[PDB]
Amino acid sequence: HMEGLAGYVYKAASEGKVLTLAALLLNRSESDIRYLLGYVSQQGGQRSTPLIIAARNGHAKVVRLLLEHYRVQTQQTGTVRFDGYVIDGATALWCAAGAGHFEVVKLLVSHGANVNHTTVTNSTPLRAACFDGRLDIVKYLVENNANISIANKYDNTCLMIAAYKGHTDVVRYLLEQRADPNAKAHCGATALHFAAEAGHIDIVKELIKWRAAIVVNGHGMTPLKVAAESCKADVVELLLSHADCDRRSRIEALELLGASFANDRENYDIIKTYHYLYLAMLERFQDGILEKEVLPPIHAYGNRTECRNPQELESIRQDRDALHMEGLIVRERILG
Ligand SMILES: CC(C)(C)N1C(=O)c2ccc(C(=O)O)cc2C1=O
Repeated sequence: HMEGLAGYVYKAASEGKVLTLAALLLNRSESDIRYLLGYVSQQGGQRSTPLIIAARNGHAKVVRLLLEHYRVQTQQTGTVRFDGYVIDGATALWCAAGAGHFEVVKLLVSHGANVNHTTVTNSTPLRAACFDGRLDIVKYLVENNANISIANKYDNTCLMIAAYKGHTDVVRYLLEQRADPNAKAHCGATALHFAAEAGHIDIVKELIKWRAAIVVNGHGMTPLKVAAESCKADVVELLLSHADCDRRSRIEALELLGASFANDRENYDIIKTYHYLYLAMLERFQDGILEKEVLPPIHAYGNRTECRNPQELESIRQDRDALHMEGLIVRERILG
């Protein structure tokens, strides 16, 4: 019964106990040793191999011994648990990149591991490191020909996932490494959209610095409207100090931004509501004008109607409750 004996090998590899592992695979023939080291074991909800689990747990010593003396392939595929989620198609490399085991990653590429291996979802180990934000790994993977153009199943680039996760220092690195800033996911989204909605004011600036294009995401919105809808005012001012539409895109962002100050405790502030929405109306009433196409009074948000004139809006810096309903009403004109 060699079944459970390969488990003791799996435990010792995961446990990092190199001597316990070293001693298990000694007076064993090559028939045996190849089986025990390539055995796929189920740890509750995790199927891996002694190499994979040891690299997944940052056990450098154990990862060294398997590659040098015992010459175990790095092609080996497994399914590991991370973040609570389950990933399939992971090499010992990929687990080590996502976990941020710097020395272990170097160990595997040093001993010939595919740096552009694709998980089932087509996530390069480089993508993993760009989620975790280990610049050391990212600089190292790129320096070993890991291709930054490889994207996940949904055309989500390492640049995007980084601009999402706030990893400013790596977004600068990928851009310096000539990562295409105008990538588009199936969502029709760009690294800008991800950063705009997320409020990563620094990353937005870098994308700006790298002549990133203003795309309207595949489902209706520019990164200006996305940041306004996500109520990230910092990003909206920075983005508005560049181009847009004449007054359409610009008054939309302001109206929308003030309107998002009516929804959820993201900064649920009506003082910043009146501020941005009154600004927006001013930019409409200069000469003559930018007409307001106001939706009909409906049973839901009270039978109110959007303010058309600045005079109608000037009458509500007081009366808090009416301002709240205005946010809902306008958010319905610009979105629906
Ligand atoms: C969704 C994508 C594909 C970007 N993806 C990983 O491949 C991945 C690997 C490791 C972690 C972690 O946080 O440890 C998170 C992710 C993660 O979001």
